[PDB]
Amino acid sequence: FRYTRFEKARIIGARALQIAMGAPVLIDVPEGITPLQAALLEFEKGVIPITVIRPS
Amino acid sequence: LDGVIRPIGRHGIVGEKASVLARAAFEITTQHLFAAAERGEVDPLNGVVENVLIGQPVPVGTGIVKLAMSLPLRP
Amino acid sequence: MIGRKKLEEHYITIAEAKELLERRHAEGLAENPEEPMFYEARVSLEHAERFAKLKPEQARELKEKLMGLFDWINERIAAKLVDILPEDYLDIRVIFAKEEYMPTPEEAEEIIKVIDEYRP
Amino acid sequence: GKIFTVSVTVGQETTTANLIYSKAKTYNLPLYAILSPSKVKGYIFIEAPNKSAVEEAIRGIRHAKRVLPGEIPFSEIEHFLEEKPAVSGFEPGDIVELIAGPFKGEKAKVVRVDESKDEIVVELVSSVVPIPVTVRGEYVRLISKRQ
Amino acid sequence: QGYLGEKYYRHLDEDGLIFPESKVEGKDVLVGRTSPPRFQGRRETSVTVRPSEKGVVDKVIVTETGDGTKLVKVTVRDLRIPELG
Amino acid sequence: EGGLRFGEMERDVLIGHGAAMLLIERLLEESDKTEVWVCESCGHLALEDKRRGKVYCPVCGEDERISKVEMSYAFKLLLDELKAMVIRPSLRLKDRV
Amino acid sequence: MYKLLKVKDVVRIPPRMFTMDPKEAAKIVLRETYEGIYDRDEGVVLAILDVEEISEGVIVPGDGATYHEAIFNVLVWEPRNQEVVEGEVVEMMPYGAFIRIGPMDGLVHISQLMDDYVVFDEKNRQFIGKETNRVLKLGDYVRARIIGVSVKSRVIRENKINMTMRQPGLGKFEWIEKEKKKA
Amino acid sequence: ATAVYRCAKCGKEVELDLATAREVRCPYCGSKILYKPRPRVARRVKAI
Amino acid sequence: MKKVIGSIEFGILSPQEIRKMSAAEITVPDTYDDDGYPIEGGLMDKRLGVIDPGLRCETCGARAGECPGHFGHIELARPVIHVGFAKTIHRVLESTCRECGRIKLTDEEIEEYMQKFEVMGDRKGAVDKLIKEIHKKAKERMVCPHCGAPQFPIKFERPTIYWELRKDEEGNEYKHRMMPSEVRDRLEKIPDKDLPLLGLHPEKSRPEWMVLTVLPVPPVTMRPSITLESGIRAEDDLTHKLVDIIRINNRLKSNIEAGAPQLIIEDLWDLLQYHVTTYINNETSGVPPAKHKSGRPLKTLAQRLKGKEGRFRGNLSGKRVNFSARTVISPDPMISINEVGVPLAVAMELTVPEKVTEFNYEKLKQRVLNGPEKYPGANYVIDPEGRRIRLMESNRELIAEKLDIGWTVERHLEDGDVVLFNRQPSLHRMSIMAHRVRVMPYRTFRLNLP
DNA sequence: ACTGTCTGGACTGGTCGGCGCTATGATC
DNA sequence: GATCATATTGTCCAGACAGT
Ligand SMILES: [Zn+2]
Ligand SMILES: [Zn+2]
Ligand SMILES: [Zn+2]
Ligand SMILES: [Zn+2]
Repeated sequence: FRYTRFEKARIIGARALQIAMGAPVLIDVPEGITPLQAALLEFEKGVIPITVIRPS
Repeated sequence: LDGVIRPIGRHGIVGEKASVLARAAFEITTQHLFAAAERGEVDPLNGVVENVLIGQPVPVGTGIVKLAMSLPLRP
Repeated sequence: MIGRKKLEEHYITIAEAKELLERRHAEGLAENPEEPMFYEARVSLEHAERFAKLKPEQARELKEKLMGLFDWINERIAAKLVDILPEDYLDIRVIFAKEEYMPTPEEAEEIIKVIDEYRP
Repeated sequence: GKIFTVSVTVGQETTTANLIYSKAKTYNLPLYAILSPSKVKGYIFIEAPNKSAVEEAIRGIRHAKRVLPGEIPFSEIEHFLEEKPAVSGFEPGDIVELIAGPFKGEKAKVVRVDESKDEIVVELVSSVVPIPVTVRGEYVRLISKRQ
Repeated sequence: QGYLGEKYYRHLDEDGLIFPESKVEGKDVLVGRTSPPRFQGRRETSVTVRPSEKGVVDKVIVTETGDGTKLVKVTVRDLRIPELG
Repeated sequence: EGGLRFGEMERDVLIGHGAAMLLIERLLEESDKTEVWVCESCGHLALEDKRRGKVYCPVCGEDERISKVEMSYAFKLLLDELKAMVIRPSLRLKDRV
Repeated sequence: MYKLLKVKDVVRIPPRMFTMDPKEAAKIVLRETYEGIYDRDEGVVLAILDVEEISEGVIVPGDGATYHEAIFNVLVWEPRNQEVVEGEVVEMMPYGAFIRIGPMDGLVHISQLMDDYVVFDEKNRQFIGKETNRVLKLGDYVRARIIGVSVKSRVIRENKINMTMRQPGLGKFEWIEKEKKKA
Repeated sequence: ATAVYRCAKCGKEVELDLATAREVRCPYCGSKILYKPRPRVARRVKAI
Repeated sequence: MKKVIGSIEFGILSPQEIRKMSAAEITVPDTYDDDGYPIEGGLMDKRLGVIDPGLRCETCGARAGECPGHFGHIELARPVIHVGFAKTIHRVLESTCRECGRIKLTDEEIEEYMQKFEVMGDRKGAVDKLIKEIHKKAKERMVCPHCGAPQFPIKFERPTIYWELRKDEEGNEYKHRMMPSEVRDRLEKIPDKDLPLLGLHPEKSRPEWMVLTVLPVPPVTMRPSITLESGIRAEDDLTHKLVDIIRINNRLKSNIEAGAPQLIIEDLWDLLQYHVTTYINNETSGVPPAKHKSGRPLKTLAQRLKGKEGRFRGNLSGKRVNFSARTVISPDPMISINEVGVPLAVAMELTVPEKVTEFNYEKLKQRVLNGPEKYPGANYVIDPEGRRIRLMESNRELIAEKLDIGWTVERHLEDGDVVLFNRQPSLHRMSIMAHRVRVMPYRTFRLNLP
C-alpha cells in the first residue's frame, strides 16, 4: 500500500486544520513551527491517524 | 466517444455536455441557458467548472480523496 | 425533525421520564457548573416529581399490562391512562370523548380495577 | 374623411394640436378635423381625406413623431365625442387607484358614487381606520371590478 | 465623518492647501476639501496621494476654471534612485 | 488598492495541478465568500428578516425547512440575473456528509 | 405527552474533543445542539439520555471536525391536540391563567375556565366564582385537555398552548372529587 | 484664513482670502494663475 | 448544520412565482427625487434593497452592504413574448393544433416517441435529435389527428413577430399577425401529457410561461446606483431600460383604460414588446439596440451574462482575489529553486493567519508584540469568537497580553512560508508553483533561474 | 438527394498608466 | 427668475433553408 500525492496532501491538510483548532500533536515539536510543519513531521514519523477510503 | 467525429467547440464535445453551467460558461451562454430552461434540465453538478462557479470542491485530485478518522486519539 | 431519521418511537410515561430527568440531573451535578440543565428541563423535572404518582417500575408494569390486556389501544393510550390513573367513569369519559372509541361501561370498569391495583 | 393617428410627446398633445391648427389656418391645408382627448396620452386623431395630407400637415413639427399607417374606424372614436360623466361605470365595492389629488398614487375602495356632483367617495385600503374621502370622478381608475 | 486621521492633515495650511517642499506619504492629504452632505455634517472629499506613492510636494497652483470655481493643482515630485527591477 | 485577477487560465492550471482546496481558498474563500438561506421545498432563495428575526421562503412558505449554504457572491448575482431573465434555478440541497 | 425516541444522526465533533471518548463527545455535542429547542414533528426536546452505537468518523473537505453516524436516545415532550393533561397553576393574570404541565406553560381563558363569570381578584391573585363560590388559588392541581398548539417558532417560550376547561369533569382536583360525590 | 500668494507671470506677492474669495487673480497684472510660496520652516533633505 | 447544493434544477418562472417572490410593485418610472431620497413605488424603492449607507431596507430591515436584495414584479398591461424562448415558441406553434391544443401526432406515434424517450437515457444530443424529428414530423401535418380541425402554416419573423398564413373565402392567401395574447391562449390549451413531446417540463416549463405577463424587476443590489464626483447620481443601464419599460407600460395601461382604438393599443404593445426584448437582450438581431441619451448602447442581462467581460467568465470562472501581490522579477541564483524573493514591503503587507497553539504561542506573541511596523510582526488578531482587531500602537501590548490558545494571528510573511508564484499567461499547469518565502529588503521579486 | 445562400457566433490572458462622458424645452 | 415630466425605436466556420 502506498499514498498518492493527492491523498497525502488531503491528509496533511486535514491534520493541519485539526491542529489549528485543537488536536494536540502526538509527537514532539520544535517550539515555533506552524501547524502545517507539525502535520509534515507527523507524516514523516508515520504516526498519522487519518486513513484513506478507497472504492472497491 | 459517440461514434461520430465531434469538434471541441460549442457544436462538439462542449455541446453535448450534460451540465448546463459547463455549456453556459464556455460558449453561447444565453441560448444554452434558455434551452435548458425550456427543457427543465437538472444539473447534477458532477463536473469541475460548475463546482468552481458555485464554490463546492471540484471532483478532481484531492477533491476525490475520502478520509476516515478514529476519534479516541491518545498521544 | 430530530436527526436524519427516527428508528423507534415510544410514548413514555411520567415516572420513567422523571427517572430519566433525575439521571440527567445527576449527570449535571457531576458536571462542574452548578446548573445541571436549562429552565425547561428543570421545570419538567420539578413537575414530574410533583406529579410522581407511581414508581417507574410500577408504571412500566401497568403500561405493559394495559398493552397486553387489549389490542385497539396503543402506547399513548396506556401512557395517558397510567398518568391520569382513573377511578370511575367520569375521567374515562372526559378522556375518551374526543378519541376514536367511546368504551363501553364493562371495559371501562375492567380498566378501572386494572388501574386501581397497587394504587397509592 | 378617414381617421389617422399622430404620435406626439406625452403631456403636450393640445399644444401640438394647436400648432397643427395654426399651420392649417395659415398654410391652406386640406385638413378636415383634429381631435385630442385628454384621456388619451401622447397621441392625437386627425380626420383627413388621405394620410399624405396628415404627414404633410405634421411635417415641420419636432413634437410630432410619425403617423400610423392604419385608418381608425369611426366606431372606435365615436365614444370619445359623447357627453358622458367620468363617474359613470363606477360601482361601490370595487378597488380604484387615484391618479391625482392630495392622495396621489394611492389605492382605495369605492363606497359612495354620485353623478350629479361629479365626485366619488373612497376609503383608503392602507388606512387602519376607515376614513372616507371625496375625490373627483376623473381622478380615479378602475383596477378590479367587484361588488 | 470621514476623518482620515489627525496626522494626515499635518502638512495642510489654514487655507486647506499643502505647503510646498513638504514630505508626503501614501494617503496623505494635499488639498483639504469638504463636500455638502447627501440627502448631517459636511462630507470629506480631500485629494490625497496614492497609497503606494510618496515624494515631496514640488509646487502648488491656485487658479480658476471655466466656470469661475477655484482649482488647485499640486505637483509632487519623488526621487527615483535606480534599484533592482 | 485593487486585487490581482485570478483568471480562467489560472483556475485551469490549478485544476490541472489537482489542488481542489487551494482553488476553493483562492476563488471562493478569498474573493466573494458569502452565506445565503435556501428553502428545501422549492429551492428558492429564502428571505431572512432581522426585525422579525426569522427566516422564511416567500414563494413557498416553509418556515422550518431552511438551510444555510456557503457560496460565492458571484453565484448569487448569477442566480439573480437568471431570475431577472425569467429563469428559475432550483437549488436542491444535499447534506455535507 | 412525553416521548422516548431512538434517533440516528450525524454528529460533528470538533478537534478540541478528540482526546475525549467518541460517545461522550457526541453526547456533549448533541446536548449543546438539540436540547432546549422545539421541533414541529417531535415537540420540546427535553434531554439526551445516552448514545447506543457510534460509527467511524468521516472528515469532509474544508473542515477539520469529524462527523460520526451515531444512534442515541432522546426524551422529548410533544403536546397533542385534544389530549388531557394534569398540571399546576403557576401564573394568573386577568385575561387568562397559566398552568405548568411540563416544559411548556398552558394558557386557560378566563371566559372559558368555567361555565360561570369568574372574577379575578387583584389583591391576592385569586379567582372567585360568582354563583358556584369556588376559589382558585396558586398551587392548585388542575386537569385540562389542549385545543390549540402554536408551532410557528422553534423557541419553546414563543410557542403558545391553549386548553379547554369548560367541559365537565375538568378543573381542580377538589372540584373533580365533588363532582364524583354527586355521581 | 487669508494668505499670501506669488503670481505666475509678474511674480509679485498677491494677498487674498481663499475662503471668501469672489475671484482669485493678481490685481497688479491681471494674471489669473497664482503660486503658493514655499514656507520658511526649515526642511531637512538627506544627501543622496 | 451545513448543507451544499447537490443539484440545480432549471425552469421558466411562472407569473404566480414572480408575484410571490416580489416584495413590492413598481409603477413609478423614477429612481430618486430632488433631495435624493428614493420614491415609493419606484425602481430604487427600499423594499427591493438599499445601496446608500444611510438607508435601511424595508423588506428585511438590514443596512447597506448586508442586505441581499429583493425582487419586484411589474404587471404588464398586455402579454409580451419573451425573445429567448420566442423561436422555441414558434416550434410549439408548429407542433400543436390551433383548436384542440394537442400535438399533431397520432396516439401510436406519441406512445412510440415516449418509449424512445425512455429508452435512450440522458444524452443531450439524442434528446435534441428526437425533439427536432418530432417537430419536423408534426409541422408538416395540416390536419389534427385528434380533432380534425384544419391547420395553417406559421411564419416566424425575427425576433417576436408571428404570421399565420390564412385563406379567405375567395381563396386568397394572406398573413394574420398573431398577437402575444393569442399566442399565450393557444399555448395554454396544451396539456401536460404533450409537453414531454415538445421538450417542456409539465411542472417546470409550461409553454404559457414563455409569454411574459409579469416582468420581474431585479433587486436594487444587483443593479446598484452610485453617486459621481459631481454630485449627480449615475444610474445603471438596466435601471434606464426598466424606467422605459415602466413608462411604456403605464402609457399602455392609461390608453387601455381610456378605450383607445386598436391602432393605439397594438402600437403601444409593439413598443412594450421592443422594450422588453431589448431588456432581455440588447444585441438581438433585427432590432435597433437601446441607446442612452449620449448615443451609447446599453448592455442588458444577456450581455451581463455572456462575453469575456460577462459574469460567467469575468466574475465566476475567473475573479480577482485577496492576499495577492504583483511586481517585477529579477534573477537570484543564490536562492534555491524552492525559494522566491519576497520584498520586505510585500511581506509586511501580505499576512498569513496562524492559529495560536501550544507550540507556536511564544512566536505569535512576539509577532503581536512587534506590531505591524516592525518585522517580523502582525497586522490583525482574530479571537475564537470571531471579531477581527487591527493592531495599532495603543493596543499592541494589550492584545499580546490577551493572547491565548485558539486565537488567530495574521503574522507577516516569514522565511519558509509557502506561497504561489504565477506568471501570465498560464498556458500549462507548470506556470504556477509553490515556492518558499525569502525576505530581502529590496523592492522587486526574485526567482531562481532554472 | 445535392447546392448555393442566409443567419448566427467568436475573435489569447494579465498588468501599469491616463482621458473623458453619462439633460432638456416648457411652465408660473 | 426656479421647477418638471419626458427623453426614438470584417473573416471564417457551422447550422438551417429554398431551389433544382
Ligand atoms: Zn419554499
Ligand atoms: Zn501678477
Ligand atoms: Zn433587504
Ligand atoms: Zn387539434
